[PDB]
Amino acid sequence: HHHGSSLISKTIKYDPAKDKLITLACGCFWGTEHMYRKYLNDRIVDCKVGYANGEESYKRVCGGDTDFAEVLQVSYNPKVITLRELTDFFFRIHDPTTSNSQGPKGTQYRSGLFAHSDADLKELAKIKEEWQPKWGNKIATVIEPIKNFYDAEEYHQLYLDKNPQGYACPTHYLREM
Amino acid sequence: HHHGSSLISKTIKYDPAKDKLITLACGCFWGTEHMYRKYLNDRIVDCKVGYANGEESYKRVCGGDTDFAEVLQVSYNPKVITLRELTDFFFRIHDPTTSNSGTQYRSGLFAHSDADLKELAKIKEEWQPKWGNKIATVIEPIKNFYDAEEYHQLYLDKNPQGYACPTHYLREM
Repeated sequence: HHHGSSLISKTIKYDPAKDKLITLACGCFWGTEHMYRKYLNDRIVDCKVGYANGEESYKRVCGGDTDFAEVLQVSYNPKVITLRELTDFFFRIHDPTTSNSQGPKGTQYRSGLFAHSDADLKELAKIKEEWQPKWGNKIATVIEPIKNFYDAEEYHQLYLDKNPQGYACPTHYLREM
Repeated sequence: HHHGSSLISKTIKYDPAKDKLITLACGCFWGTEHMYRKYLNDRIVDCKVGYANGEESYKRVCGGDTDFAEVLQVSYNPKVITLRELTDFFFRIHDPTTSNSGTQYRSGLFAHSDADLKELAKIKEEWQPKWGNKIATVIEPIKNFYDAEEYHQLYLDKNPQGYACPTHYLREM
C-alpha cells in the first residue's frame, strides 16, 4: 500500500503514536546491537538488526543489492531518550571518520545514518557537524533518507538464491545446512 | 610464571579440573559472541571476546600486530558439550572458505593443547567436502590472548578515539 511498511522491521516493537525510528550503520550489526543493548536497553523500546539502504544523492551484499549496509534499527520514545542522545552514542561507539572508511572493498560496513523523516535528516546533519571538531579527522558518515530495511533473517531468506550456506556472506548467522 | 596464564581471558569462568578452552575466529567478535550465547549458552560454561594470534596483511589490528584476530574464547565442560560439537557449530555460522573473501576477521581456530590441535585439523578435514574442499580456516596453537578491553588499553594507549579500529567500543570523548 506504499505507506512505508518496507522501511520498518517486521518484528520490532513500535507504536507510531508514541515512538520514532532511527536506523544506524556503524560496522557489523551484532556489534551495534551489543552496544545499544549494553548501554541503553532500559531506555529504548526495541532494536533489530538487518540490512538497509538509502536514497542516494559492484559486489552484492549477502546476495542482495550492492548498496545494502549492516544496520541496527532502533525504536524509541522521544520522551524517554532523544534522537540527539542516540546519535551522540552512535558517534562514540565507532570511528566515523575516513580513517575507518572502506578502502581496502566491503561497503556493507560503512558509517551511515538512515533517517525516517525529513525533519530527522536535518537534525542528524546538524549533529554530525557538531561532532566534527571532536573527531577532527573528516567524518565519513553518510546521512540519507531510508529506502529499504529488511530484518536480517528475512533478508537471508529473500536472497537465498541457490546459496543456502551463504558463501561470500561475511555476516554471522546459522546457515541452513 | 610462564605457565600460559596469558592465554586465558582474565574474566572468564574456567576451572582446569573439569573445563577446557577453545578460542574461535569467524568474524567480528560481537557476532561470534551473539551466536554462541543465542544457541549454546546453556551448554557452555562462559565465553569472552578478545584478540588472539597463534604460532603460524600489512594493516595493524587496532594498533597491534597484523596477525591478531577478533575471537571468542569459550570455556566448556567436555561432559556437557564436546569440542567437535562446538566446532561443528563454528562451521555453520560463517563462510570459512576463500569466497569470504581486514584479516582480523579471518576464519581460525586457536587450540590450547597439542591434542586439540590434532583433533581440530581432523574435524576441518572432515568438513571439507561440505564446504567444497575450500575451507580456509587456520588451525594454530594459541600464542596470545587479550580481553578486548585489555588489548585496547595496551595498543591504543595514545589513541583513546580508536582511529582506524573497526571494533565497536565506547570511546571516552
